[PDB]
Amino acid sequence: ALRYPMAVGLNKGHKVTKNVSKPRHSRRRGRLTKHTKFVRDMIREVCGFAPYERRAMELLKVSKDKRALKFIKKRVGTHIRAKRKREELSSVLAAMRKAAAK
Amino acid sequence: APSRNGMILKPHFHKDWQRRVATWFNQPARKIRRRKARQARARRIAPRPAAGPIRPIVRCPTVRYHTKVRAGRGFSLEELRVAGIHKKVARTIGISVDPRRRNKSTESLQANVQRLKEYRSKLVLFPRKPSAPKKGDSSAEELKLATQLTGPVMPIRNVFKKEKARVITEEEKNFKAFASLRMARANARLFGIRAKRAKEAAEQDVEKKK
Amino acid sequence: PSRLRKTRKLRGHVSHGHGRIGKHRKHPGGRGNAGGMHHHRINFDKYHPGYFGKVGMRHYHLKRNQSFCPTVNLDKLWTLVSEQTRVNAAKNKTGAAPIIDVVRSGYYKVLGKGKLPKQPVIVKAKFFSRRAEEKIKGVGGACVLVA
Amino acid sequence: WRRWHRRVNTTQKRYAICSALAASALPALVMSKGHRIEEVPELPLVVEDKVEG
Amino acid sequence: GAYKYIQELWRKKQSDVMRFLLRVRCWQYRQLSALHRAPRPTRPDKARRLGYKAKQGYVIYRIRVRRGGRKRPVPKGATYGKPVHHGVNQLKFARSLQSVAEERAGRHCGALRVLNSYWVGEDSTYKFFEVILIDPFHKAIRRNPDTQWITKPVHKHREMRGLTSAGRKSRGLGKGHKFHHTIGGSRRAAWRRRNTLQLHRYR
RNA sequence: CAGUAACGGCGAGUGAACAGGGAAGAGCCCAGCGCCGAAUCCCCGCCCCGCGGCGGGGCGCGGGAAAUGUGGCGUACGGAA
RNA sequence: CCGGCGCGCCGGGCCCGGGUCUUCCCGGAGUCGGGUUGCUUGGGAAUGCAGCCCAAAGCGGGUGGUAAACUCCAUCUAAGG
RNA sequence: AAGGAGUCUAACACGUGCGCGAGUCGGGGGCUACGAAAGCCGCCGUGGCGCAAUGAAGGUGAAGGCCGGCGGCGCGCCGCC
RNA sequence: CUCUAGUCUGGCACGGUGAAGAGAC
Ligand SMILES: [Mg+2]
Ligand SMILES: [Mg+2]
Ligand SMILES: [Mg+2]
Ligand SMILES: [Mg+2]
Ligand SMILES: [Mg+2]
Ligand SMILES: [Mg+2]
Ligand SMILES: [Mg+2]
Ligand SMILES: [Mg+2]
Ligand SMILES: [Mg+2]
Ligand SMILES: [Mg+2]
Ligand SMILES: [Mg+2]
Ligand SMILES: [Mg+2]
Ligand SMILES: [Mg+2]
Ligand SMILES: [Mg+2]
Ligand SMILES: [Mg+2]
Ligand SMILES: [Mg+2]
Ligand SMILES: [Mg+2]
Ligand SMILES: [Mg+2]
Ligand SMILES: [Mg+2]
Ligand SMILES: [Mg+2]
Ligand SMILES: [Mg+2]
Ligand SMILES: [Mg+2]
Ligand SMILES: [Mg+2]
Ligand SMILES: [Mg+2]
Ligand SMILES: [Mg+2]
Repeated sequence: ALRYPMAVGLNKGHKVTKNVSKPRHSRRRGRLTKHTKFVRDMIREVCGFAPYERRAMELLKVSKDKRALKFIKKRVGTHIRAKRKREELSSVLAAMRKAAAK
Repeated sequence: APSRNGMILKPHFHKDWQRRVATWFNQPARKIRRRKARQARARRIAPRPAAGPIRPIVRCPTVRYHTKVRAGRGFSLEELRVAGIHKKVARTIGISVDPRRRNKSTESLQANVQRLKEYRSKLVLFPRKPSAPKKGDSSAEELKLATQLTGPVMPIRNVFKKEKARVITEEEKNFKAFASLRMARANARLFGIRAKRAKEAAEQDVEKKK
Repeated sequence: PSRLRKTRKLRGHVSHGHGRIGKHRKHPGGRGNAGGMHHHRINFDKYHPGYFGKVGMRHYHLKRNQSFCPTVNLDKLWTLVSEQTRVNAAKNKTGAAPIIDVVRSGYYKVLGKGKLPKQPVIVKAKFFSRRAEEKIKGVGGACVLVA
Repeated sequence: WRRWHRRVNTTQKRYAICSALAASALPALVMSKGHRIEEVPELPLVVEDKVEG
Repeated sequence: GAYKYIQELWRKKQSDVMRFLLRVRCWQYRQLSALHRAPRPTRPDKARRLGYKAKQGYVIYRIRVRRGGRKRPVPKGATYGKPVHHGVNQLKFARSLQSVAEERAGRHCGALRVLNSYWVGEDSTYKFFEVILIDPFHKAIRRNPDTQWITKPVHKHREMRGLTSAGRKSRGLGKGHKFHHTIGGSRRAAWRRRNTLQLHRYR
């Protein structure tokens, strides 16, 4: 078959050789280090928990996950941040169980 | 009141436009001032080129201009690293550098590397001490023939590859260009819904086995 | 040249070309496009049909550069290359066909309107229309797509 | 901000230069400008290059 | 380093320790005057991040401003005009309370220069900010080439010309499609160029 | 670009930005994170010089600032050992 | 008369780099963001600014000009100068 | 007696004169007393307008006829070289 | 007709320390 480069379609565009470079160092940001993770959870046992997430853990303990998601969404804003907060706020709930189980 | 036939015009003269009127009676005065400043700068950098540092080979985005080529702001760090030029020394010998640029392609990268090599071959470098020559610099016979360049350094010119009149083959006579354009447009438009319908067809028919 | 204007011939005439009964008052019908619905409706409908109302979809961040597609018809296809490109293929005997790159001349889509001279072509274009490719195939030729 | 300046097409400026130059090699047209050229030997009056010195 | 711990410590303002400290400090600053000198920065890591260096000539002033919107200063009702401009109660000031606090510090201390400011507490009726001030005529600032830019007469009353961070946030400047209306020097600079008719010689 | 996309009793009217061609073109520094004996800064007394934009070196078991953090390396283009 | 452009000398500083591996380290919080209110913008289910309330995260966050969920991409690194 | 009232700028329409002509235009920039003028640039024609329209939009985008051979329909038609 | 000072009323925040009791799912 005779194929040609096209400006439309599923594989449109001029054809070049994509070289591979090192990833840009501005893109690194947001990654945890072993030291800042230690600092943040160190501040976590020193401080404790906020009053709204203390209520949300009580909501997640009785397995009302949808109401816990809606409460966290109304309290902090967006659905993505609500899901990310609920996942860590249930992982700490599971961590408190395996510490007191044995 | 409108006349018989004409345009509906909307003149934007409802504010106090007469206060902010910019007249151009100092245009031939600013042209002389810019020319005198340009010549004073050209005399200040006496063997250095009057345009400044060399600008790289750069493609234009935004499909109206993607066939043209242009002078960019600076050579990228990948280009300088392949060419073997340190980024804090390149600005001292008239190489324009910006660190924001990326290199998605290979052909433009190697074109700018060749651009750096050909400028490095043309660079006539004076010793830092005029009374005593150094290692990586030009000899005394080139410094006395060293002049000042006028215009941009290595000017950027759009080249087109000339092609022979070729004998048309039978498979080039069978290529349907408009049919290929229409079917490629349809296959780009209908790609997601075809995959979702195939997923539903594979999901409804796997319920039969279980 | 104010000496050629109508004002110099209107000195001595009292109303200055503007009428004794209906004077040259300031704005006797409103300012600008006033009363397009009400008292200039007959002019606005007899000369500007369609001026009031909403038609079609909105597009918020429209940039004109995305839909840039300049067109050339096939009656201008042979003007993009030189004359000695055209006459050498006419005097040519091996059947080699010259290549016309319309993207180099600054055109994206080739439409087919006029005639083509009876000689083979290889037209490289970003887009083609159907009658444009059939008029090239009928004279005997290639329609090469480029991106 | 009155329009003081006018722009003229380059081809018309050159055309007027050609028309003014071609009229300077004619007898009656330079006489009718009033120039006293009754004893001038040739109307395209061309001299040698040491005049610049 | 301890500064990273204090920084992550101040991000947990809903914790018991920080709600105790913020409440007792807000009570303490509520008993003082509306503007007074702090002997040292209350929040040292954040003062350090904003540009405070603990050396001679760097001054910290603590200041409180009243909260709420901006009532229009007009007699009883009676803001005379069309119904668009009858609004008096629910109007809002275009500049932040931190920017008000910076200029209230900088006007009372006119011999110094405002560098930055930070929040240290609030309640229903007051917000408390601490302002970093630099003496431009102390020799520790004059002879340090890193911080001798502030001594220049260009930087007189940055907090009044909106060149600090807090007053800078209210001008709507920045790079992008969201800040088209301040292309140029500022919002008024964009307006001048867009509403200036360019009348050329040859048109 | 453009009186355009858009806003507007979608009426009167208002109304940018990107790409492109030029004028000019120059880039950088902290905090943090770390390592160096605070390795840093200011003032007063004396000696000589400069001295009309108050500076330079030498002394002072002289005084302070600063460990609730000054200076050197180092900043997102990565950096340090 | 003033200043620039230079040379020699004295008294000082500064005691310096590049490349390939290996081991480490890396970020600005009542701030982002969400709701609501008012002004503003061409910005239209909210362009920008501000008051009040809520209030973060770290394969994170912002942007991707129609609100929302899922999934990929692309592009920067805000709240210091 | 003196002064005293359809002006100037922008936009549009139509007519008229000039130049070039499917092109045309340097207005912005640059080069080189009157002269702040004039001249020049063409890989400075970017860009504007014209050379293509239509649809809300995805999009599409400006004569055909005869003959021979082949295939199908039941002498004509369709498709195919 | 369309708004507005002031005023009445509800919610959130400043805004805590305990005792009882009545509650809905
Ligand atoms: Mg009339
Ligand atoms: Mg009459
Ligand atoms: Mg009259
Ligand atoms: Mg009349
Ligand atoms: Mg009338
Ligand atoms: Mg009448
Ligand atoms: Mg009138
Ligand atoms: Mg009526
Ligand atoms: Mg109004
Ligand atoms: Mg136009
Ligand atoms: Mg209406
Ligand atoms: Mg407006
Ligand atoms: Mg641009
Ligand atoms: Mg340039
Ligand atoms: Mg340090
Ligand atoms: Mg940066
Ligand atoms: Mg903000
Ligand atoms: Mg207002
Ligand atoms: Mg408005
Ligand atoms: Mg997306
Ligand atoms: Mg969308
Ligand atoms: Mg910054
Ligand atoms: Mg910045
Ligand atoms: Mg008179
Ligand atoms: Mg005409």
